[PDB]
Amino acid sequence: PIAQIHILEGRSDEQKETLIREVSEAISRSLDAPLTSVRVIITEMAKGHFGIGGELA
Amino acid sequence: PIAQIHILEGRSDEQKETLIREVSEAISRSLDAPLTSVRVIITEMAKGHFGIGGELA
Amino acid sequence: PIAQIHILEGRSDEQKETLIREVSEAISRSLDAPLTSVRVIITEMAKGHFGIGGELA
Amino acid sequence: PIAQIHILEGRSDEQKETLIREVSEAISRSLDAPLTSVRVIITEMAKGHFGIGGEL
Amino acid sequence: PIAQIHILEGRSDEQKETLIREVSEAISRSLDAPLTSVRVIITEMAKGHFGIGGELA
Amino acid sequence: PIAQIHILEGRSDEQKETLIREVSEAISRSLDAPLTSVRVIITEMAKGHFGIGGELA
Repeated sequence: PIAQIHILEGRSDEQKETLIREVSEAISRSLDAPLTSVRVIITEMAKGHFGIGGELA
Repeated sequence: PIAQIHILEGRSDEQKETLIREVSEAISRSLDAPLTSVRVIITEMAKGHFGIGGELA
Repeated sequence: PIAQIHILEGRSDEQKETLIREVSEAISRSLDAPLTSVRVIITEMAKGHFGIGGELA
Repeated sequence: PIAQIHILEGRSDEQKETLIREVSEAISRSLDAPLTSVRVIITEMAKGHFGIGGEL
Repeated sequence: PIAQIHILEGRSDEQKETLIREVSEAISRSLDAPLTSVRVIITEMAKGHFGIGGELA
Repeated sequence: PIAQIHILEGRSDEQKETLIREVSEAISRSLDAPLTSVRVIITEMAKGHFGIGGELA
């Protein structure tokens, strides 16, 4: 499984490290897939690049 | 936050609902983001559409 | 410019054709880019494949 | 509805703001979807990262 | 490396296998990356779902 | 055809230009599509943003 997660910029390296591990374990557990087969890509969004309802967040 | 997860075809409806819930909670805990703000997209891959090392998986 | 739009299943062909035209024109005018350079990809999501707050939408 | 738009780098903040607003109404109107449910992600591409016909 | 390729539906299975092998090798040679680390995802587009210049493909 | 390739950060501009060219030709050759129709997007991943098996790669 391959996961791409879009998140707002501003979290620490440590926090993103935690995100990758926790999500990867979640995918492995949910799907009964080998942990080693799970890849996660974190994509950061700048504040001026993410809109909800046509307006900036 | 928005997660798009590519997975191989063959999973049950039950596994995919669990995947969405478990990845969403993992995201929520890891980033201290409200659960209600987490969105997850499941994308299924057919066996002839996923390659590893230039060969079909 | 390349736009990928994830939408829920259930929309008509005209609605999607209109979606493609209006989004392409909106991109073209906002960015002063030639309409002919604008590409739009519609990706339909099955009901069990889209999550909000850890639950199906 | 969620739109991810890949655009070339170099545009200013006001133009990207306009892009977000204009695309969001277009999606909303076309699909008879609530404006507030429409999400737009702008992804900027550096000039050395986007190829057409094998060349930048 | 992870490659996602959007193409219009209508190609043969053989044709998509060739695409996956050829793209994987091109990535491998260009990056001096082991072929085995290269993953390719093919995403097919339905005829009514791809727009160029505001018009259907 | 549109290919998005996620690669780890750190390559020079000329190597990525080579990657774009070689992948584009492979796609053109495999699908018998006019090269002018092939679009390729390079997306660099920071080291702290790419996980394999829940750990940074």
